[PDB]
Amino acid sequence: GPLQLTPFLILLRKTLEQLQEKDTGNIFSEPVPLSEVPDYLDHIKKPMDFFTMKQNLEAYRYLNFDDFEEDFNLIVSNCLKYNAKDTIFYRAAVRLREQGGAVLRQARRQAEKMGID
Amino acid sequence: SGRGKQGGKA
Repeated sequence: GPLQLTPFLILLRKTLEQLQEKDTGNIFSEPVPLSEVPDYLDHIKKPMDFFTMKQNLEAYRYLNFDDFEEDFNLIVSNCLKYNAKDTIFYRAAVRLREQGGAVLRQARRQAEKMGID
Repeated sequence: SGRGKQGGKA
């Protein structure tokens, strides 16, 4: 496929893989299937998942670090909104939020040190 | 929350 090489997209690639590594169950790897979860959009305005984040990255739809981060935060916040607290999914989203926070803090520092956050 | 995704029981 096409492949764009800029320092910012290089950083987003690394950061994204670092985030996905924290989702040990691959719970967030793909869109929630609306065909199996027909009430999902009743609750969720903008679904997000890591496959979609990767495609956004590669298309140059993230132009700054904030916008990338906002989509990671959606993954988490959507999951916490839709699923009940006692579910494995909710609990997975809490773990992801806390581990991903550290990843994003480090990466943002790098984006700022380069002229690119 | 909504109806729930299968396979979520802890």
